[PDB]
Amino acid sequence: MLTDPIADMLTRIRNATRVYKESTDVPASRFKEEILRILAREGFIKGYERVDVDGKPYLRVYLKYGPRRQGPDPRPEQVIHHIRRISKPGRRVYVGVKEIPRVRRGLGIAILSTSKGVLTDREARKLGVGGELICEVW
Amino acid sequence: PTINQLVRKGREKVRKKSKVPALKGAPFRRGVCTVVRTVTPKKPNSALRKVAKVRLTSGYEVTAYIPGEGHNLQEHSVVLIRGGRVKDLPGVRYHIVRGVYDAAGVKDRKKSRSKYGTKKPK
Amino acid sequence: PKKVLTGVVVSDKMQKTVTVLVERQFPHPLYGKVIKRSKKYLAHDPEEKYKLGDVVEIIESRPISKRKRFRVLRLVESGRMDLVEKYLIRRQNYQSLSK
Amino acid sequence: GRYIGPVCRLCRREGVKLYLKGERCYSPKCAMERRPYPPGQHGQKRARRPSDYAVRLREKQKLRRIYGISERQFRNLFEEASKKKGVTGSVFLGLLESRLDNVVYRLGFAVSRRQARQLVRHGHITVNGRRVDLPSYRVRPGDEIAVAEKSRNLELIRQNLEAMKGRKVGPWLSLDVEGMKGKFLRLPDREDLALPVNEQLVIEFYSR
Amino acid sequence: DFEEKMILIRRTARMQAGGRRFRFGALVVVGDRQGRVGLGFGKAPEVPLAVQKAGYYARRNMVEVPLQNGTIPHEIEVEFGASKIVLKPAAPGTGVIAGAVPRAILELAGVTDILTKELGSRNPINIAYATMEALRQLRTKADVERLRKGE
RNA sequence: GGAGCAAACCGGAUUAGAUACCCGGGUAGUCCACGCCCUAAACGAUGCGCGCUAGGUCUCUGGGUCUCCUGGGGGCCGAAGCUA
RNA sequence: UAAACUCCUGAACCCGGGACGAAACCCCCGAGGAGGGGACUGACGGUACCGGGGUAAUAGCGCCGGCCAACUCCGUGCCAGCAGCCGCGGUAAUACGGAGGGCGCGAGCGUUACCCGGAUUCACUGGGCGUAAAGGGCGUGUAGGCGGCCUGGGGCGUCCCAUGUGA
Ligand SMILES: [Zn+2]
Repeated sequence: MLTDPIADMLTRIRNATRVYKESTDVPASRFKEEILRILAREGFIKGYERVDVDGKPYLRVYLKYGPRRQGPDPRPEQVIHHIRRISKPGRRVYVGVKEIPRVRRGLGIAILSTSKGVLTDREARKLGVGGELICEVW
Repeated sequence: PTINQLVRKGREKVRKKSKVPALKGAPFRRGVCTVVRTVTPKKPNSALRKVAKVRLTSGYEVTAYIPGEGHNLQEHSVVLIRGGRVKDLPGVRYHIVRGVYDAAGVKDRKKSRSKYGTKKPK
Repeated sequence: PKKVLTGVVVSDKMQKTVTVLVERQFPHPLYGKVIKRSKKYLAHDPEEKYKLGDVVEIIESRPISKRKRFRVLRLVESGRMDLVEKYLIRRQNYQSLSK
Repeated sequence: GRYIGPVCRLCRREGVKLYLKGERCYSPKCAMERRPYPPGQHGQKRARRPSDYAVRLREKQKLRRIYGISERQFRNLFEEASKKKGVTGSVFLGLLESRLDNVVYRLGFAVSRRQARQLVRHGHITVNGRRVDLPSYRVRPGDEIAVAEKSRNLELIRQNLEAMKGRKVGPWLSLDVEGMKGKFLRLPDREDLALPVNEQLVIEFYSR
Repeated sequence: DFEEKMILIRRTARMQAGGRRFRFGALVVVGDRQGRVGLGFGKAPEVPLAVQKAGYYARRNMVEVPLQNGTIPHEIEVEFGASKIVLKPAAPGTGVIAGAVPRAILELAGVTDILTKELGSRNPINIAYATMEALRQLRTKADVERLRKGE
């Protein structure tokens, strides 16, 4: 039945990266867009686009990686180090502005859900509005 | 377990129990002896010890190690239990207190006198 | 202000009284989860108008009896036998617990 | 109270010149000068690789002796620092340097800091015109530290102030030997101090 | 020409009819105290000749650390399978608070102010290695906005 | 209901002893109906449902003009990763 | 440098001075009001404090094998005894007991008791369950828990500002 559409995506992504795939699809969502639209605005991916699969709405996620490395295992450093889900479907989590978390000391983003809209972290204290913490990314 | 299991069943609390039934959780309990007797110690070691059973205020009765060289505890001599286990001796989780009551201090000792109720010489 | 809760009647088997059940979801004070809890109140229905299945708004009122400290304010929507079951279904379960 | 018992036998233990000795430690013997090794029946014997606790401990004890202060007081003035915002390393020493007995030594009023103590604890020393014989008094910025009128002509001070003539002392202290008056310009930074101590170990040892 | 401090020199014993011959474990650290660090682990029947090998393996395996005004560039947790390590940035005058083991690592890193702890297992040899994979994964801001650029 | 097998049970040998191993015999049982029993190394010692993450090869099975792809099921080998 | 020895300082004590805390009720003018005025009252206490004079003037306690820092001699010989854990003692003990010395701390130092900590060892932050303790013997299913893509209203949760309370 697919329990949490939102964590599946971050996993589609996560997994898609460890094998260094140029692209990976994830079923459409006017919300899921509000997530990717951010991960790209913050350069974790080259962006995306809505594609057509067997007559079904999907979202291709074009991945990004560092350069090939020097020495043992030319594995390129991951552009998406971390992408864990914080607010889960079994355990919802909502934060007030006066306590929004800071992902890995400033270098990390905490994409969350608020009334004003779907926003990052600094962009959440910009508009000084809290909401449901979707997930942390670095 | 799922957080929902936690809402329901919830995390279980330890609840520790005392290795010293001294009553009132009291740091010391007066008691008179009933019999002072030497007892040999446990597995890895051997040496006829000096111990005694002490009937307590609370109608109790316990065995407590008498530490130090030589003692003057007979039968009806009262003493102060200090509570403390001796590994050498199975089933003795109490110490007689020296320099207190009918249990005098130590004869001639100079090092660590406080740990044995021994007055500083002149 | 006089406290008010939305709820659902689940017994008009009493003379001019009713058994109003109201759920109250709230964030657990340790595990975040929004856990619903429920309480039963008894409302003073002088006109014997409020029947079973009724969803009502009750108001903190001057005591009417031992456990009647609330009067029903106004109806919400009649036919609601669906929810009423949920409660009476849990009832039958207690039987299959003892021994 | 103070360490009373021999104090130039720590001079050795540390291996760091502790001028808790007046004219002595300068002269051809802070004792240490003659015997640069640890006290005891051993001491002069192949040293043993100190443990982390050790090095930290030892660096931590080295400090307390120099200021000849109670460990109660010492620690309780450390916490005081930890609380206030700022770097705890330097700030710690600042409080220390605001000791009335210290300001005395550091200004030069008394030859040793062991003497800077008694001379205060004998009412010899006043602040802002008013007598203060409590060795702990926390010197605030601006306070004029000086001697009384009952000491203006006393053998000792007149042989220290004699030996205080112009010779600069303390980048945060104005000293007027002519009238025997001294002032505490400001709290001291770090660079103004240079005790043979690592303030970055002490902070560590106090985590156990 | 750098700096040296060994964390431990154990006495591993093996079996062979009649008796039991031994080698040794030598874990060491090297670091100029300004951004370069090197842990090493060598072995040899000789106790000195051990740390002397460990020292060479040291200068070999190296790692620049993105020191930030004397501290870490950002906190990190790193699981070396068996043992867990936690590193945090700290304001000035905080000190090196850590197990004695990861301490050496950081005190040789040039680190001066840090917050850390060791979760789960606490085997020296592994903790060490973790701490090493820890630093080899620190990311200063530039190193970040460079990747997330790729222009 | 009872041919075969077979705890227990007796006998032969073995053994210092042999209530055991081995052998000859042997009853409940093993089988049927009906009821009760509800245990287990009830073991993949791996709860279930769903999405994701290279392939190679053997087999069972269903569809497709088929030295090949496409579903399902049983094995082995191994990408990444996981693991004490 | 510890000691004696030299010099200076002068806790203790002595004499002298000596409070803050205490201005209102009271009273006159005014009017018994406002306001102005005038008068008494201190247990602590002859205390704090100040001035003078002024004598070198108690040190104690725990430990010293590892954790955990501080080692040697001597006695004892699985005895006497130490012990919080691992353990030490059966002629060579830095672990028993004196001493030398030393580490810590100081009018305290130890000990016992109990509390949190370490214990990330009940785990929300933060653990797990193929063999280490741990998958229910296996199914069906009640309550519960969780739930796909889209447009809209409501706005409970959620978020936010103001405000009352949070003595
Ligand atoms: Zn000296």
